[PDB]
Amino acid sequence: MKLNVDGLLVYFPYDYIYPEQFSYMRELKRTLDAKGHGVLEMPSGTGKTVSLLALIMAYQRAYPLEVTKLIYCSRTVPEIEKVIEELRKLLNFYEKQEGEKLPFLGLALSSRKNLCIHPEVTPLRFGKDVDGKCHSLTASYVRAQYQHDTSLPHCRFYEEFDAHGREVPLPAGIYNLDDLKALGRRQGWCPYFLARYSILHANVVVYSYHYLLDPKIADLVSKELARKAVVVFDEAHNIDNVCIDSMSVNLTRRTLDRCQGNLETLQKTVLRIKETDEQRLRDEYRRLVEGANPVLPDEVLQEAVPGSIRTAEHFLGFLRRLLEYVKWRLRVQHVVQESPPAFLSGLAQRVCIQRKPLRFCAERLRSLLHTLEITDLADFSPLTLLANFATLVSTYAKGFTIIIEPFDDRTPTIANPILHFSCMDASLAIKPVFERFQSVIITSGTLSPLDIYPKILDFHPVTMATFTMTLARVCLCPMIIGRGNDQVAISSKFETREDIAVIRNYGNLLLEMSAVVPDGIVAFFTSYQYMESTVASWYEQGILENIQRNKLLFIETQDGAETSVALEKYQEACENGRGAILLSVARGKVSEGIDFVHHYGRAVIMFGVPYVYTQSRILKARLEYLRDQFQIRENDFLTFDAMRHAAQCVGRAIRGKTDYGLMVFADKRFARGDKRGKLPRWIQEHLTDANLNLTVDEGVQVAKYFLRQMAQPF
Amino acid sequence: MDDQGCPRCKTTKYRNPSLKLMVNVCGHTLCESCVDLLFVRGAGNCPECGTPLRKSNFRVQLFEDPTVDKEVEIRKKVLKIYNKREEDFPSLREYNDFLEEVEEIVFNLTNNVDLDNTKKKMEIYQKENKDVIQKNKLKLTREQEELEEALEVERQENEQRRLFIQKEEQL
Ligand code: SF4
Ligand SMILES: [Zn+2]
Ligand SMILES: [Zn+2]
Repeated sequence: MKLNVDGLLVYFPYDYIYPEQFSYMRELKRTLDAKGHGVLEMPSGTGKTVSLLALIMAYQRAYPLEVTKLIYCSRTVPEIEKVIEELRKLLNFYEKQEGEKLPFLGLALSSRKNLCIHPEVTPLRFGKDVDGKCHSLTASYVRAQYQHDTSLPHCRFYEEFDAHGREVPLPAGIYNLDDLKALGRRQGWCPYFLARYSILHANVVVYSYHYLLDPKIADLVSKELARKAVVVFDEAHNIDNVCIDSMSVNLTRRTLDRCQGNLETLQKTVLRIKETDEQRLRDEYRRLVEGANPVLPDEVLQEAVPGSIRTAEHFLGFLRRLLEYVKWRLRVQHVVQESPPAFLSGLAQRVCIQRKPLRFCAERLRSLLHTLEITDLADFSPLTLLANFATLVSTYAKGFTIIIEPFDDRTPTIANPILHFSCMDASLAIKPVFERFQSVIITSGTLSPLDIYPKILDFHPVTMATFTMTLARVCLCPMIIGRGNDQVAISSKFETREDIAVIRNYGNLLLEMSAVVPDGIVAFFTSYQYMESTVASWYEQGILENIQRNKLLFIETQDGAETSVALEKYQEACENGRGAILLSVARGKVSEGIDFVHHYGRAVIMFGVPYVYTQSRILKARLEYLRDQFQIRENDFLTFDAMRHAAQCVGRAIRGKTDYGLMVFADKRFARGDKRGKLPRWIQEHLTDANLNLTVDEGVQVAKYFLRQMAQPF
Repeated sequence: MDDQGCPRCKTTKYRNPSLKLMVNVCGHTLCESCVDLLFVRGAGNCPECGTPLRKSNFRVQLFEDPTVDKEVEIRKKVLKIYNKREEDFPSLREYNDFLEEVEEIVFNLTNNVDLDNTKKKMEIYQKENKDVIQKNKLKLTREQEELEEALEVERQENEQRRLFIQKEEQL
């Protein structure tokens, strides 16, 4: 299937493409031709990946100099595996068409914990542990000692990789993570480091955001080599939250105590090093005078001089002083306090800690800790986190804020206070990506309206188009139910949350919808506490028992183990005729991680508009700062955060292969024009005024009829 | 307040944390209920060490770590010296070399004998006070004044923003 696109001719593996695919390809080609960053939305969970990859490959063939390589990022490794599968299929199709191999390379990066071949680190699954063990095995000290070949466990894979892969790079091919593990085992090399080196000469590289956003690890692999590369973020509508998380650092009392203990161990190790080997490790002082990774981005990062901290004892005392200041500032009991610049000024005044020497604290920590030949960085990780916070605060506070919480939420009195350093704008941390890369395409599904995104992230978009899925059959028939059998408002307001009548309306709607809907249904609440209250009310009444009789019921919990077990049983229930009703939370990690396909989550129920609690002070900074700068109304941003989350958690049923399914929102709030307007275009256009505010019974009847229509073949 | 207790009367440190450390030439975790016990007999003598004190050598401080208490007080005293701004020296190394010597002096004073430090500090007193030390006292006073002025300007702007949006709504 060769498509005569306006720009050029583009190959395509599958037989047919919908008109929305034509629109997507033409708009994407327009953006690439303009060579300017832009954002676009496409409904389908699958199909967008293949269309995007095919268009990018064709554009690379036409103008190889224009685009150096493609950097395609996905939320999670299980998801990016499907992307690499799609890319492998496309490459096989193109190779068959051409009749011969071409110099094209495509690979996926992942954590050493996810992929590795060392038996010692294999049993351990905790990421910091894998990082520390690998650092110990690959340490420059361990490398030098391996040169001596003394009796000590040395990781042969990295040494063999240094010997061979340095000389010879991999010719070409596509390697999934699992297949790359096998390749590393066969060749006695690192599946991780081999891909890391291939990044220098790779046409396509795929990895999650935390490999491309956080300055600590993103920069090293996203160096200026890709000066003009097509960087693409997929389903990255929750990009602001992750970009903020890449900067926010949380300091707790337990973490601070662990830091103090680690610092004591550091002092003891320094004394032992002084008595054992002093001159050779002191040479570090000379190289320092000449002049865990830094959190400072490219331009913000500075390397002039370490500062007043030039020796191990001096640096240790500096960390002692800063840790004492943080300890006392956290121990203070008072209302939540915000102080972005005042915190730095008060630190400098109270404990005599100048911001310039504080700036290089984390970098000097890395160097000095390397000198100590520590067993691993896992033990001292809390100290490195505190150092990253210490350097960040002295680095900048213009678009940041230090929040102190002597008392935690959900606890009238708790002896574990927490100090947050949550950011307020993601533009600060995502600026390097936009500036360095010629164009970035934020391709997303279920995207809340694009107009806000340029305001939140400071960039000038080239194209702003919303693509609506078009099929010969109406795959999706969304509806909103606001009126119950009692013709009573069913809004899940904070003041209306306690309403037993509203809870009863929700329970009856779920009962009837489970009675009619086929096997497999997922209901998303607004919070764990609200979900528990509704479940308890239904349990006190007889509605819950009737729901249990009609279909099996499963519930989500904060604990990941129970969540995984419940979802595993839910899948089997969906396969069998019992069916299942999975209650979950919109913010729950399960909602974002899981993907619902044919005969999975057939009818997506949304109980109440997803709104975060109006007491969490972090969102207060994040929101009022957005009001002050970029001029976004607080209510506007709050409703945007609700609609984007709802679209995220309700857009799964249309994953791909044209699998029918209905999305019912049991809240009259969605019927409001603002919510409908902010809803994604593809869902909204299907939505109509006739079914906008159906009663519970009317919604059930129309759902039954729509399921009848979708049951029959094409 | 996290300290287990005074070397002698570790009681108050358990009942209430209101007591704050008292700095002395000895460098000690002294506590007010124990300061009264020192005043009654000796009147300015460390109980165990017996170090003489002119006038009780007592000043309030707030950190559970006695080493941090001594280090912070010594740094407070030292900052009065070597306060010249960085830009005064064009040499790249000299920017932080003198700070290295300053912190070395602080660590020296914390534990080792301070006689050499005092003699050196006399030498720096004579040579630098002639011109530079008083000049940088003036400049640091100017920057303290202007930082307090700038914070009051920030808070005037925030009060005006609050009250003007309130008057927008009511109008
Ligand atoms: S050096 Fe390679 S094989 Fe050895 S632990 Fe690290 S990633 Fe695994
Ligand atoms: Zn006492
Ligand atoms: Zn004493």
